[PDB]
Amino acid sequence: VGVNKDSYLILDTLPSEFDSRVKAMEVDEKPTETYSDVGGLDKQIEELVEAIVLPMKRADKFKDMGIRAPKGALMYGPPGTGKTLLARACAAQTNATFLKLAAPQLVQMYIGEGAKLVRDAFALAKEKAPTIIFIDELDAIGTKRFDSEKSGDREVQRTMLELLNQLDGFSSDDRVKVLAATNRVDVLDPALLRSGRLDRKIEFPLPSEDSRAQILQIHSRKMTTDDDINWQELARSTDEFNGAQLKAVTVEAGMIALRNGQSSVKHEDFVEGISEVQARKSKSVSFYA
Amino acid sequence: KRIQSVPLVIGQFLEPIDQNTGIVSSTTGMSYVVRILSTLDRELLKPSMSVALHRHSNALVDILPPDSDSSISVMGENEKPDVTYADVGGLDMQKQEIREAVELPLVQADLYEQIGIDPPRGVLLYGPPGTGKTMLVKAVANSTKAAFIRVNGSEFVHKYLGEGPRMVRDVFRLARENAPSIIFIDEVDSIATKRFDAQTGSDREVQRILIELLTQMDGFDQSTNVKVIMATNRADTLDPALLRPGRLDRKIEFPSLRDRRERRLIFGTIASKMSLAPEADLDSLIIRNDSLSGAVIAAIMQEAGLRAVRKNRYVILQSDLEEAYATQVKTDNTVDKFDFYK
Amino acid sequence: HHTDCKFIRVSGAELVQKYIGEGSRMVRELFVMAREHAPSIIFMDEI
Amino acid sequence: ADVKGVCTEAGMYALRERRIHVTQEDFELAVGKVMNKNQETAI
Amino acid sequence: QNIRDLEKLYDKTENDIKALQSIGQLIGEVMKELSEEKYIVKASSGPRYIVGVRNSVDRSKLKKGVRVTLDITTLTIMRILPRETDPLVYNMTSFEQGEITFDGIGGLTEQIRELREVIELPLKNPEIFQRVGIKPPKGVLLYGPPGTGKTLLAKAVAATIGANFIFSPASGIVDKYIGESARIIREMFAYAKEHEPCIIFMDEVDAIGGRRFSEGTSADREIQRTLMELLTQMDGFDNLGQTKIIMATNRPDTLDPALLRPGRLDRKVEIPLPNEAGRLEIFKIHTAKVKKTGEFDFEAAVKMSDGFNGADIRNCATEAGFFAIRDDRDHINPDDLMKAVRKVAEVKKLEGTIEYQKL
Amino acid sequence: DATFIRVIGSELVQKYVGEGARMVRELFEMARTKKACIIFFDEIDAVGGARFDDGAGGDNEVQRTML
Amino acid sequence: GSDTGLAPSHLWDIMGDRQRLGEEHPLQVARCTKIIKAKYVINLKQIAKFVVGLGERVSPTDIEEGMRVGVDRSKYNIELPLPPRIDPSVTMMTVE
Ligand SMILES: Nc1ncnc2c1ncn2[C@@H]1O[C@H](COP(=O)(O)OP(=O)(O)OP(=O)(O)O)[C@@H](O)[C@H]1O
Ligand SMILES: Nc1ncnc2c1ncn2[C@@H]1O[C@H](COP(=O)(O)OP(=O)(O)OP(=O)(O)O)[C@@H](O)[C@H]1O
Ligand SMILES: Nc1ncnc2c1ncn2[C@@H]1O[C@H](COP(=O)(O)OP(=O)(O)OP(=O)(O)O)[C@@H](O)[C@H]1O
Ligand SMILES: [Mg+2]
Ligand SMILES: [Mg+2]
Ligand SMILES: [Mg+2]
Repeated sequence: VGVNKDSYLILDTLPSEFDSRVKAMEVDEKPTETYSDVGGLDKQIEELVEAIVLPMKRADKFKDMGIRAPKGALMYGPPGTGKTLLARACAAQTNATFLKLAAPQLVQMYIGEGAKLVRDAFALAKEKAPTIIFIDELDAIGTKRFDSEKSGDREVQRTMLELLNQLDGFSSDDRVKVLAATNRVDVLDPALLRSGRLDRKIEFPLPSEDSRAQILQIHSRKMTTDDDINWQELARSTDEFNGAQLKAVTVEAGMIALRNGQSSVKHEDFVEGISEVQARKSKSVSFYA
Repeated sequence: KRIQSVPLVIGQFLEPIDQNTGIVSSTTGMSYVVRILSTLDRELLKPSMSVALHRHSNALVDILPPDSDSSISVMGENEKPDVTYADVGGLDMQKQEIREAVELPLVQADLYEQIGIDPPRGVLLYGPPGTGKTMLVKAVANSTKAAFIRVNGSEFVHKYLGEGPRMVRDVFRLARENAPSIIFIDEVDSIATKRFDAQTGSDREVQRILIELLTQMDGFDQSTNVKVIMATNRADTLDPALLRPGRLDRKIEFPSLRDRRERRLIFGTIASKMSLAPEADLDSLIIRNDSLSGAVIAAIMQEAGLRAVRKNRYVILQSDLEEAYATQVKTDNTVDKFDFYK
Repeated sequence: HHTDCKFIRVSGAELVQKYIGEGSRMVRELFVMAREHAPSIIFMDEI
Repeated sequence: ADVKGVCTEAGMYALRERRIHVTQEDFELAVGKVMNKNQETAI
Repeated sequence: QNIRDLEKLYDKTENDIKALQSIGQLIGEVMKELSEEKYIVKASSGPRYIVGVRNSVDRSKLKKGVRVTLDITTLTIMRILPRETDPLVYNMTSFEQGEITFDGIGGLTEQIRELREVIELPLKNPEIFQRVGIKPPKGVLLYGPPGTGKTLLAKAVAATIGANFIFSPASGIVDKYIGESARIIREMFAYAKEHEPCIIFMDEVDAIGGRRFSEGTSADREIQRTLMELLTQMDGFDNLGQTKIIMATNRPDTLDPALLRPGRLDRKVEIPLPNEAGRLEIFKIHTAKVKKTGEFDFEAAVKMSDGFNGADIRNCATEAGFFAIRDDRDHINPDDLMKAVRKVAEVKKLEGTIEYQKL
Repeated sequence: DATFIRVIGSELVQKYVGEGARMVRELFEMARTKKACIIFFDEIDAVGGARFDDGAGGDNEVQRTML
Repeated sequence: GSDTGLAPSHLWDIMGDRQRLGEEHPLQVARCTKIIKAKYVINLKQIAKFVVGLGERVSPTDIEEGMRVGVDRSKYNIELPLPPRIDPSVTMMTVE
């Protein structure tokens, strides 16, 4: 409540004030990605949209079913398979506040500042309900608790337990879905992996064979491609190429085409880019095959 | 005598520099050099006093009864703890040591001076948690005829910088006024930790608190007959500056009891107050020699009583004492879970 | 004492900084402070 | 240091009987107690 | 009602004017009675003062501790304001309510008895505790694998039984400023003494419960002061009058042994993983609101849900509801629970193999 | 012709927990303030440790800075 | 006729009284916060948490949450927005 400087009379009330970092992390401009820019993810997209988006637009079906909508969905996977891009597309398609949050941003300076910040995040999410929090790189604070007498990281564990208590416990509010995209699911604390907390654990696999062709097609729109590029051949050429390893292929092919002076890329430039990006990053020396 | 209006700021006299000037430390936080009023009884300006200061000038204008500024109060009768020396079973050597280092020096200092020994001015009751460190002092306060100012360690530290050393000096002044007196700074391992961070405000204030405590304890002359007692669960996490002659020298060593006689004595002491059935043998309970503490061997009897209450029996039997041993003391794990090691 | 030299008894850098109540990165801070008060003896204990 | 402990314990023992002087047999009591404590704490 | 409502608006504006004439007063704590007209009052700012009292304040009710109001200019005692409740304590006791009752908890019936023998029995039958001679227990450290009911039990205790509940988060006590991580605990324990009986309930205490370091950093040293403050106000130089403390965690191993001593934390009720017949109760409870459309014999699910922990069964119910939606059916089918149970059981391998030692 | 903010790997290892994260965040904000900037993260071997678990939570602050 | 500029270089003219009488030079720095639709909430580091209006020297759209405001000393006002606070230790790591 605002109050006069000298008479101390209550001049006027004020809205609740959160930490200034919490105001900034709210997304303002919607990132333009759409589900048409993500390829090779059909099971994962359907699982996520039917667990974080569906119980936010047609929750009446769930209420009729008399069932508790899931709290949040974990998004574990190998690095560079779309664990973050899918969140961008979800924020594009959704119609609710989409507070982003990097897990290292939670870890802070003084005792309890991180807990206060992560409590104010959920308070703000409850204020502008419904919401989708996107705690990202969860392994930054989600490391396993451990006993130690020498020394420890007892500060980060404060934020971890505060996040656990905000996800489940006395406070739920049941209207704040929480997404999380870790990379090493083998490190997360067992409590954070429990139900009630993040329920859906969508696995992001390396792209299938047709998935690679779809990825190459999507990421070769802006560039001046040719009309003879065989996407099937390129997709087969890449084997266990994970997501961004295909965008790198497109970028390298364009760079090679520009370097050689061609005004538009060809299949040969794409193959050269394939060789450039791949574990042939050394290349050269054709000795003894 | 007009400056003695009744807005006033309590200060703490530190050093008499001249006949009409002094160095006071106002409660606002910062020290001053002020002119002393020429009417005060200048014989009362003892160091770490509780003088009053004028509002905007800070000129010393009034000395207060030195038992007034104290935020900590002498334990009276409403807070008189209700345990007895008889209730504290066992710890016979510990009881004798604390009696001869706390009570007897308070009563008869002339014997100490005549014999030639140095009277102790500090005890450091320490041991594993759950051994009676707090209870023995609690029983002492139920029988002592001296003031028993009881401070509680972490209570010293506050946000307000300067609310530390100030209140330490105030507590010691209160102890010195009501002599004989016993200070019982408890859980001192939260104030006197070894490792130190000379960059954060947290440690640089606990440092001042410890320095003030150490200086005040060193200021103890042969007289003033005030003894200091502190207890801790971890003796290693303690500043070695607190273990020197003139400071804490006597060290009581509350052990996790393993002697059969001690466990028998304390079990009988606890059983006497309770409602053990005539056909119930504690000797059958104490057949095996464990590392049983002085506290667990009372919570076990509480558990046995609760078990008897559950079965609607209003007097505990042997069958419940036997079951109590199996639920309150199972293992310490360690390596006994693996028999092949021995 | 009889030679009339100040007897310093440092027993650890953390304890030295804690007792003098000032920051220091390495232990030679005692050396400059001891050079002013000479003659002096530095006594380091063990366990 | 045990010698100083022996002397201090003898002084305490003289007090325990509310006496005025330290005797040889109180010295024996003190040295016995000091030896017992020293050989026990070595465990 | 023109004229009358206009007069009411006039009364509102006049009240605003009267408030405009008023002034504020500082708040302090009386700590001494130097004379009949000289008092030593603290101030919330921090400085002490020598303050003269008014003529109408009853001087009898002025001892160490009573809150008083101080005029800002002349610093004169005005009122005899009663005891204070810290806002970070009302914000704790003013939790919503909780709609789950002891019926909602399934499988847990023996541990419910063990907890109720300490929470309800001393507060409603302090006579058997007298002739038998048992010292009434204080602490109940609920502990077990993550997700068995260690928090839901506390919610039931809040809804059922009664007494002024104080839900306490672990990190909801720790503040940046020095000492405030302990003043909050001190006010928490002081509020209980004025609201007997009190059922103060911490939670996830392994945040401020860690085995105190010997060479920890500055952050881990200020927390240890809080652990001391909490530790003393259970067995220190004072008796907890009628306060019961419930204490929940997932890793009891990383708890300070001084806090774990029998005498501070009494009977250590352990909440284990549901076992067979217990799991059937969980399935019946969590699949009763759902639109069942068959002879829901959960025996197959009971067999397959091996090592499942509470909320996981609710997750099988949720996933079965999802699977029913996938075919647009409006009610779950007995063969859709099976798919959800299998799906949850596959994910259960992702979790670490939950290990814990009976304390 | 662009700003060439240089970063030695060891400089991103402060004492207090979480200070490396603030270090990197403020550095990237300063870099984004300018129209065109080149950053020369060097000796990233210092803050480059692969994520790993050992029970004792070894050098987890450097890992936090890296993430 | 240790702490000055250079008398031989002069450049320390005594016209500084003109840029000195303008007591607006002391400006409290403070990071702005939630923009109450106009009233501004200011978070002076540790003196207060005032709620303050503008100072007529800055456009109403020039202040946004997170910006640092040169708050006026007396009868506080939002006078001059300032560049965002950067840690000094991140400054010398810029090759000039
Ligand atoms: N299925 C996909 N369709 C299109 N682009 C994809 C796909 N998968 C990955 N990408 C590409 O991956 C890049 C982003 O990778 P992303 O951030 O999702 O990886 P990550 O491993 O989850 O990252 P981090 O763990 O650092 O959060 C983008 O350039 C995007 O084009
Ligand atoms: N000699 C004894 N006889 C009977 N009960 C005892 C004895 N010693 C301890 N207890 C038990 O100890 C409990 C009180 O705790 P106690 O005073 O022993 O703690 P402590 O060892 O001082 O702990 P801390 O180091 O944590 O302060 C009571 O329940 C009491 O029954
Ligand atoms: N016996 C039970 N019967 C029904 N539901 C239960 C039971 N035990 C737990 N639950 C479920 O557990 C959820 C509440 O959280 P839960 O009790 O699992 O947390 P917790 O184990 O106390 O957590 P933490 O690991 O944070 O200490 C609810 O969804 C509730 O349905
Ligand atoms: Mg990503
Ligand atoms: Mg104790
Ligand atoms: Mg819980």
